[PDB]
Amino acid sequence: NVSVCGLYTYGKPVPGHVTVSICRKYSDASDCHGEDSQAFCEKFSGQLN
Amino acid sequence: SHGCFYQQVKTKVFQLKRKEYEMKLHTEAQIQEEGTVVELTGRQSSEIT
Ligand SMILES: *[C@@H]1O[C@H](CO)[C@@H](O)[C@H](O)[C@H]1NC(C)=O
Repeated sequence: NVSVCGLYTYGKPVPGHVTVSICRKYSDASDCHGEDSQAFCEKFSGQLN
Repeated sequence: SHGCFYQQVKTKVFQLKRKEYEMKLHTEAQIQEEGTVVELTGRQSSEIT
């Protein structure tokens, strides 16, 4: 389970088109001209209520 | 009919590093008007030198 919100004063939320992502780095082997351990991840999308 | 199914696949999803050598390619041509599922694990000889 994972969740993301957005407030500022007196907890008044704001509506927006969120674009969250969740990735991992297997072994921080320092790029080798092919991303710094940018290993597979499912990104997501949606609107805030 | 009078042909096949053709396809191009992006190899960057595989990230061919950290010990990667062989890879199998299974199939499943399910013939219509026949409950016949004849597979064929062809070209399990595709390589990365
Ligand atoms: C994760 O969501 C499910 C939804 O049914 C819930 O039962 C479960 O308790 C949630 N996890 C926590 C730590 O509350």
